[PDB]
Parts: sequence; C-alpha cells; structure tokens
Amino acid sequence: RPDFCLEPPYTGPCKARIIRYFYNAKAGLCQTFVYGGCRAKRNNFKSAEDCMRTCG
Amino acid sequence: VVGGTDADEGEWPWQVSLHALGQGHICGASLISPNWLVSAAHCYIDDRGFRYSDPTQWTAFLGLHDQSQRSAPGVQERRLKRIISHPFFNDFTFDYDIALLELEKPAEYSSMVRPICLPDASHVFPAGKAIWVTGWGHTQYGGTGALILQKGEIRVINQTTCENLLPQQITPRMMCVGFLSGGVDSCQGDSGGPLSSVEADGRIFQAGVVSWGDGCAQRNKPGVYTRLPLFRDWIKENTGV
Repeated sequence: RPDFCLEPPYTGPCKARIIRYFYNAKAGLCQTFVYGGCRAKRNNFKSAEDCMRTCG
Repeated sequence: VVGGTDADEGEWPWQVSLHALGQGHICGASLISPNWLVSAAHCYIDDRGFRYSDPTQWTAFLGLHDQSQRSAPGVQERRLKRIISHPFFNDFTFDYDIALLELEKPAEYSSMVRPICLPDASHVFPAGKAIWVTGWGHTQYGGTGALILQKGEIRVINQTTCENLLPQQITPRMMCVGFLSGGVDSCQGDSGGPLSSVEADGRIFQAGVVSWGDGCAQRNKPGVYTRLPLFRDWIKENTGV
C-alpha cells in the first residue's frame, strides 16, 4: 500500500553499486536495481523478503 | 566508467576493488601504502540494515583486472581492520566525502600492485589538466558494471564553472573533472576509486576520489570528486602515512 511502494526505483547521485530490491507495482513482484549509495528512497530494501513484506 | 577503454595488467596498480558480504563489488579504493586505502565515504554508511561501516563485512582486491577471474597470480586479497569516514562527511550534501581503510595483513608490492602518490598539501591541478579515472563502474548510465577495470581520460575544470553547472551544490572539498560535452565520466560502482594524474616528474598522483554526479557522462554534468590535497594532513594525522 505505501505510496512510496508505487514510485520508480531511484538510483541516486552517488556512485556505489549496491544491488537493492524494490516493489514493481504493475508487476506485483519486487525486483533488482542499483542504488548509488545516497539519497535512498523508501522503495529500496536489502532483501527480497524486506521488500515483499512492506509492499506486498 | 563511461567513454573509456580497457586498462592493462598493472596499468593502475593502485586501483582496488572493494566488495561487501553478499553483494560483490561495491566501490573502488586507492592504495596509499602497505596498510591503507583512500576511498569514498558514502560507500561505508550503515543503511537498510547492513553495516556498510563494519570492516568485517569487506574484502579488498589489490591488482585486480578481471572481476570474473577467480584466484589470480597477481591479485592480492585482504580483509579490513577498520574504516575511518571523515568526521565531517555529510550523507546528503556529500561534503567531506572521503574515508580511510586499513588493511589487516599488509599489501606486498609487486609489478601489479603499487601505491599511488599523494599530492602534498599545496599541490595544484590546474583546470584543463587531463587526468584519469578507473574502475569497474557501470559502462553507461543505467547499465551494468564491467568485468575488466576500464580507464578513461578527462580533465580538471574551473571551480566556478563547476559550482554553476551544479547550482548550490559544490563545496571547496569538491572538484569537477570531466568534459562539458560529456561522453566520458565515472559512473555507479566507480565511487572511492582514485583520479590518477600523471605529473611533470613522471609519477602519478591521486587528485581525487570518485564521489557523485548527476547522471553519468552528461553534457554540462561532469563527475564530482573529492579534492585530495585538503586531506593530506588528515591522512597523515590518522593513518600516519
């Protein structure tokens, strides 16, 4: 439900390569994306579990 | 990085590949001595339940060339004793984005694993001066990393130009390096990596740490890195190097 769950995966201005999971709204499944390491947004977790437990 | 080409065995002996438990390669670092590195700061900031600051979660790769190559004759592997993010780093404005990583067991210099040279407090890298960026970062914004340490050539830029290309964002500890027409620039996964500069004497000196930038290789959006001089004494004061 969290509205931030429906926002697109935000990478960020920094340049780290941290694979993170985000919920794919029109796909019901959480997926992978790269987080720059800064300014993270709410729809970015560490495990598929964490992702699917709050955006299911 | 973007717009660059494959480097050669040992072309950048000071480059390093940093990995974190369950995540593979994350950032790059710079070998500044037998027991220390010089990376970013954001790379080691506890987030999403992972201790990105905890040294027990990191492995460093000296002399690395091919990421998919397991066990290599010229690649050293070491754990970290401790990380020292700058006491005035800012996870948001990106100021003081710099940190020191201490190796447990020392590095053992060789043809493919040599320490880069630190600019002395007052060194200057005049704008327009070509320098190099290296890393396994994404090869085009929004893509994937590279198996082989890529190399790219960019140049220093006027500070005001920098400040104004990225409105109300640049700080004295920062420095724009790249091109106005982009095409070449550091990208995700390159962070902490060292800007290598060939100096008039023949030796290469670290002139910056990959930090951030809006996008990658965009026109009017050159990479933003951490100036290395202002922290020379901070290094001396901490590492002891």
